Amino acid sequence: LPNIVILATGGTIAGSAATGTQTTGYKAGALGVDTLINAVPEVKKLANVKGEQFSNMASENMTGDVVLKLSQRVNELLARDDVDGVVITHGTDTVEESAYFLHLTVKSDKPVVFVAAMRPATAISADGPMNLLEAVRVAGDKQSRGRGVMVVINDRIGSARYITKTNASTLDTFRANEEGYLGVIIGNRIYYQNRIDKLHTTRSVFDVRGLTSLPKVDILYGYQDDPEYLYDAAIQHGVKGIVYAGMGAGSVSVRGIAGMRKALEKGVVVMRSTRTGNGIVPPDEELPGLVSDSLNPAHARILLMLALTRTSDPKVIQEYFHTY
Amino acid sequence: LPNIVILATGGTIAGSAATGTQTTGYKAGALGVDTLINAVPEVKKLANVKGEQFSNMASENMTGDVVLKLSQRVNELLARDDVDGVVITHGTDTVEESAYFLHLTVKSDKPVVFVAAMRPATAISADGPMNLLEAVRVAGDKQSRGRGVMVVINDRIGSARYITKTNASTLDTFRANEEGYLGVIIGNRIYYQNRIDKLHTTRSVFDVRGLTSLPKVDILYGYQDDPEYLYDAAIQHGVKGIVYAGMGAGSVSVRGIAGMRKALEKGVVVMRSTRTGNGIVPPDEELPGLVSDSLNPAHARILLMLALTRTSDPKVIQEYFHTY
Amino acid sequence: LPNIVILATGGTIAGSAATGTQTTGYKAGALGVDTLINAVPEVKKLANVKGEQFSNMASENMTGDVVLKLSQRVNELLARDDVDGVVITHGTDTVEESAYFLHLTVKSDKPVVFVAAMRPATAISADGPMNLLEAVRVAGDKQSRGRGVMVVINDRIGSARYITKTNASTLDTFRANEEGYLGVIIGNRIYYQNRIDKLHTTRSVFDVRGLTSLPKVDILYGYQDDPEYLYDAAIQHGVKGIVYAGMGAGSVSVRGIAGMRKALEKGVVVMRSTRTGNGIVPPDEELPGLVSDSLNPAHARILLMLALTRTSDPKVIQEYFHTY
Amino acid sequence: LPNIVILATGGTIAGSAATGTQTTGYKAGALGVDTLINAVPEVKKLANVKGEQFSNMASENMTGDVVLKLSQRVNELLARDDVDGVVITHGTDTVEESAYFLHLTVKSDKPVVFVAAMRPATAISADGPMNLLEAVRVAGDKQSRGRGVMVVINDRIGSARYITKTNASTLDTFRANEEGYLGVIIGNRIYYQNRIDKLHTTRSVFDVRGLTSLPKVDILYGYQDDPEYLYDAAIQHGVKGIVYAGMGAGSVSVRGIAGMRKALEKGVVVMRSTRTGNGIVPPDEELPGLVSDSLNPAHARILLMLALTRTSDPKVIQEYFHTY
Ligand SMILES: *[C@](*)(CO)CC[C@@H](N)C(=O)O
Ligand SMILES: *[C@](*)(CO)CC[C@@H](N)C(=O)O
Ligand SMILES: *[C@](*)(CO)CC[C@@H](N)C(=O)O
Ligand SMILES: *[C@](*)(CO)CC[C@@H](N)C(=O)O
Repeated sequence: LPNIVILATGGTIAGSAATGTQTTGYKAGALGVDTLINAVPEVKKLANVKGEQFSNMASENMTGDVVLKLSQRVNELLARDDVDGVVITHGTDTVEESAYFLHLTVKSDKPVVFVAAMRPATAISADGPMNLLEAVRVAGDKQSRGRGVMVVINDRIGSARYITKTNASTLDTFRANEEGYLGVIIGNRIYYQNRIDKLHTTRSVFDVRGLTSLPKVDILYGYQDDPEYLYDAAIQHGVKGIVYAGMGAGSVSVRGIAGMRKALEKGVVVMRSTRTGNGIVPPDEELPGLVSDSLNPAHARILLMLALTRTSDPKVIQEYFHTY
Repeated sequence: LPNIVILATGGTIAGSAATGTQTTGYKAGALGVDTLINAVPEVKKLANVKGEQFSNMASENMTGDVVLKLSQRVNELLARDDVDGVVITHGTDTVEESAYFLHLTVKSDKPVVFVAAMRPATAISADGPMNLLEAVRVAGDKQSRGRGVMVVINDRIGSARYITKTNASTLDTFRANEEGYLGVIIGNRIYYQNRIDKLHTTRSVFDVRGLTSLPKVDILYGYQDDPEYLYDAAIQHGVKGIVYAGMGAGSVSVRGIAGMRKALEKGVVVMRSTRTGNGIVPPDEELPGLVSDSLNPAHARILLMLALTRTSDPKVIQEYFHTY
Repeated sequence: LPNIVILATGGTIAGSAATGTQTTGYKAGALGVDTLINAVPEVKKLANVKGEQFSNMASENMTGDVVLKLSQRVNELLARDDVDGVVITHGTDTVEESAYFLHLTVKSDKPVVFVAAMRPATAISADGPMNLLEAVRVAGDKQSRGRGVMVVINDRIGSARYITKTNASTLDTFRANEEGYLGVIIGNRIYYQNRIDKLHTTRSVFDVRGLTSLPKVDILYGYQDDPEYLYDAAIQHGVKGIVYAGMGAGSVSVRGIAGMRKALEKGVVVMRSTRTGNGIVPPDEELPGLVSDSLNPAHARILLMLALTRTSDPKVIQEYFHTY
Repeated sequence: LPNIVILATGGTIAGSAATGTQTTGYKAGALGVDTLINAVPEVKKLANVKGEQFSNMASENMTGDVVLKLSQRVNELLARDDVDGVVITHGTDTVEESAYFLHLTVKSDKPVVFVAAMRPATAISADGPMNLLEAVRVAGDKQSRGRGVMVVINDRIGSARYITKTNASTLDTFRANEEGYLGVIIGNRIYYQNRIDKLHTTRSVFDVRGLTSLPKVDILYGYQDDPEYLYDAAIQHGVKGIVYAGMGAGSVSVRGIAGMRKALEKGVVVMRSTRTGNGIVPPDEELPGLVSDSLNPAHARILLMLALTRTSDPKVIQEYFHTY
């Protein structure tokens, strides 16, 4: 059997409430990794599992500095011969951020599978148990190698680069509308459909094993009457980059343009993404800053932070966004 | 033959570029309303149309005070016996904000149909001509009455309360994933599917007659390491409300909570929405602020601004969000 | 507390397997209604529940004659002053067929809610318990009256006229891509989004209470090289109607046309639907047969069968398809 | 510039109607290939194009014997030094069938791009011009090689193995809900997202050179009261295979089982697919026949016919279905 380590960080999958009917407002990251493993003994037939408690928090509190530590730990684990893959339990809210970060920084082809749950472990029809079993099956399957970081939940396997939480409260919230899933798990069998056509893991130039923190990047929303003062505030607090969750295709109002101009003059890298949820923000030389390709705001921030650890050259950063 | 006024405000539907191959980075709000009408003469066979140039700008620059005037003009036009419906051409980027605003403030059952286009009028296979023809057909059909404000594009009829631009650059970008479309237009025939189960138009309490400004409301994004200083900034600039495009179901980091607590202490109304794109943000007494129901950040801001013209009572505002 | 009758017919929601990992190939309709009720005792705090075992079969074996009896029993139940609503457990495979049948034949505004499950009751993370709890909540809410027959599963409420099983094996399989959901259930709260703009239940002319059998209607698929002989066979076996799951918008090959013409010559009513899964099959005077509006093949067969109990007039049947 | 052959077969992209408002009921395959090219002269700036009129028919009439000649003609063309890629204009109704056939029989890495249109060439806002332009761009791009056969339309690049017409009449009808698009075309630029993880083209064992016909395979629908006699009919007409567009995960009624048992006894290969539209039909020893993996009925018929040109062994055919 494959040797899989289950690195727990918290989340609803490890969440609990007083009643089985409470599916909201519960406490995330309240249960220990062994408790999750013990709740689904069946996993032992899929692999030799070892639980490790990295953290136990609600993912809304996951921070870059900690995600960095998470990446370094997974790298140490995957470096071992006695480890065939890693399953990371994480909160659903920012799992797309943590997953994409590792997608870009893990220097190994061994499976790295993030797993989450939309209902707490104590809930009626809790999804966590099955999601966990599926994540371990994916992590231990030899066919799962070299596919980049994955997010497993609700019978689906999504690429960290495309998958995103699209719904605030549904079990089937994780989807990649335009890119689909890398594969699915039905009847205890994995069906691989796609291989992402982007750079990742072993072919990524991003290495952070020698860092303890990342460049500061904030996200500003785009909407009617969007204020210039928010750009002022960001610049003033030392951001190194600003990701714009823009209206439509990263379109900018006169006030947004004024703010971006100020940011650029201060050496801040401006990256134009979109608030819409899907699609391409195309290049436009008549607008300030760079464009995020198909990266949504949350994903764009992660890549920009990592990009900033290697260069401040706009052209190099722009190419990164079209290839990662 | 129905009397339809086509009120123009700008957008890509009135956009142009030097070549038929340029579908991005073009000039929005470039063409006059009569140019659009004459480009699709067939609308004249469907109704007695009258073009009126309200404005001609890119929708990223559309502002609340201008939308306020737009709503007042439409209410005025619909009060006339010689006007059966109004079609409003608008840029795609913020049409959902302007459409929802009128959805709440136009006191008439006569059809108010926003229309737009994802490709400029000069582009190969431009969608504007057919979108406009369909919009006029919907506005002039008597079966279209009392349905709330609609947004017509790509053969679909979406409610202003549900429809949103989901893709940065595709023709089929406008969708209401969980709510579907009010109707579709195929083979020159309208197929009505649903009636929205929410308050609007003639049953709305949002009277804006005579107003010349709206309460200031800004939107702050939720993500890993989101900064508390953004809340400080908004508060310092006298916002009356803050809409939070939060992680998951409006989940808040320790920094976001600190920021929200300061806002609430200063009398700012905090509305928790989601950055995910769809779904319900459920009540949670353990978290600060109100919840946006299924309203996304953009729609949430519009409703909060209108709510604030009538009350500052959180309970009344919250009920508005569950009924409008 | 409302009085809710839970009418069981079978399905995976009442399915069993030897192991908790067995999610496919299990036995449907193995557990009794009372076993389902005691399994999720929480339903007892939402309503005064009473179980009734109408049947216990895999829905792939549900038949028109049995659905007729189901509709008749439901009408009987709802006529009682001591019954406020009914929840019907049914297999997922043909639930859209049984649901739409009752949608057209139940002469009452009291809630009729079909409920199902994609995972057997014995599977880990089985969805049945929560689906049933939600179905009862919907059935007993006064706001649920007069919305037509609904299908509740995976936190969603779908109209029997639009909802369909879109995926062979996923929990989120039931969707109405173009029409959306009537509502959703999150955090033990119901959020009603739409009201179907079609005739049903109390406003339907399809009363079948005095019937024991229904007109035979078969469905023939459209594809490259589709054979004429399938039509000859249907005709020879006395079909009164043929529903065509056609290529595109009910397009027909030279062979299909010959088959349809032979059928029409022999007194059979031909209804052209689509194999695509969604959308409108528009009127076309250059093609034989009627068109199914937005009804997919499964739904079209149900409406055609019922239509044939009242008329053989093509003009009348066609209007039914545009209004029901 | 690259040398691209535009091989025309007909379809709505070559359709014509007497007015610009008629988007349905038009005549498909009415315009010649050179006419389409002269309508979008911009293609000549993307490549040196040469039109070839293979046929001019509505795709509902495309037959296996003709598709064989199409595959053989394309193999012939791609073997040439002077042909960098081929764009094939085809009707939308069965393009998924023709495309998947070539996907399995064209032994070249050069781009094979099927293109189509949902609105006739004479229609207002016709999509054909842009679709063709995008198809030529994809066919001539070096980055497009070795991706399997593609279907380009509405700014999307879909794999022949996953793409399907999901809506009877919309412009955005072609989608692969669970698998996404291989890539998208926005702002005259191609954005490749995925590479399908299946066997195709150069790695296919399906040699069809020399064949003038294919084994007969028919499709039968699954629904309540499905008749056993259609199986009898298929058997009587000597079908070599039967694809079952089944209820749910290829579930079978008692009548369907009886019919399948008869077919199997007669040496007919039975393949269980699904009518739902998406998903995996998992293996089940308790049921007759093979399972179609994620292939829908139309795709399954194509693969089964080709599978039968190699063997009748069920085990081998089942493996073809899990790998192609
Ligand atoms: C429970 C559903 O995921 C809530 C968990 C969320 N706050 C998190 O990101 O941990
Ligand atoms: C063209 C497609 O909508 C871009 C127009 C947009 N900037 C606007 O909102 O006007
Ligand atoms: C289990 C998922 O619904 C299979 C049930 C199906 N055969 C039925 O319709 O009963
Ligand atoms: C026009 C839209 O595709 C109709 C074409 C269709 N009948 C075909 O397959 O050719």
